[PDB]
Amino acid sequence: SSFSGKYQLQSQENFEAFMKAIGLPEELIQKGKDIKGVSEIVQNGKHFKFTITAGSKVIQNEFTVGEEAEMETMTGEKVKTVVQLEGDNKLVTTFKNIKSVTELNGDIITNTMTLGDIVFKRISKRILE
Amino acid sequence: SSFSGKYQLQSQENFEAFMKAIGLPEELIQKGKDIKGVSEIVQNGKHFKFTITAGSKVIQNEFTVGEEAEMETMTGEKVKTVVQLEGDNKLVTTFKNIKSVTELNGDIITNTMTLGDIVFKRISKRILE
Ligand SMILES: CCCCCCCCCCCCCCCC(=O)O
Ligand SMILES: CCCCCCCCCCCCCCCC(=O)O
Repeated sequence: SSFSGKYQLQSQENFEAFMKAIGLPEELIQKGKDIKGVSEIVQNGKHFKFTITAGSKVIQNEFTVGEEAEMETMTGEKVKTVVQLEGDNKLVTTFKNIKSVTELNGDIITNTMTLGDIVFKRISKRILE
Repeated sequence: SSFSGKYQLQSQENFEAFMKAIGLPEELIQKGKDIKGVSEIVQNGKHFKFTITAGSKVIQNEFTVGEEAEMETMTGEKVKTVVQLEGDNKLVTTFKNIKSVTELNGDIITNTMTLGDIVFKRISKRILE
């Protein structure tokens, strides 16, 4: 019912391949590929504040689902997109050629980002605090 | 008397002044000044693994107290220095013209970085898992 929490990355697939596909330099990719950090979500109804840690970067995005917002991506580009909430537990959007699904089941968020033939999947676990 | 844990940044003083002094790009200073993320320490005796979130960056460093190590700073520069343990609860190091003190007080960690007339102070709180 609520996405709010601090989430410890547990495992991911295709980090290097995804970051390569979107144009990040290999030297940066190798520096961040094995970090497993903590991302935070604060949900208040349709409103979300994301503090995402991915690789060597921290990105802070804010959006209300259903409203167009400017979201910073891993390339530094700020993309205009709308994130929708399907049910109470799935956040979906598309930007550039990437389909993103953020799904909360119990305490586990599965984030699946699909770019052509690359499925970049992150599994994180809510720190029960 | 263990530093180990995950710590959420609670407050900080003089981020912008310190980051300017070390020459961080202004765009990174403005993006990162309000981010309050989670850093992690793993301590094994004198050996420490740090996953530090500072501004928009994640930095992973690894060293042993009393032995010279190579550490990545906030600018990405590599520096060679020795980290000492002071008074059994403070990690202290001096690299270039910076003195860093990382002090443990129960669930609170205070990182104080002094550069000339600038004292960059971070106060973080242990996440109870
Ligand atoms: C426009 C969206 C921002 C894209 C930033 C890409 C970095 C990976 C995105 C995954 C974060 C989704 C939240 C779940 C927690 C996590 O996996 O860290
Ligand atoms: C080797 C020098 C450290 C790298 C430079 C990072 C600048 C900020 C350092 C924060 C100290 C991290 C340790 C305690 C946790 C925290 O305060 O987040």
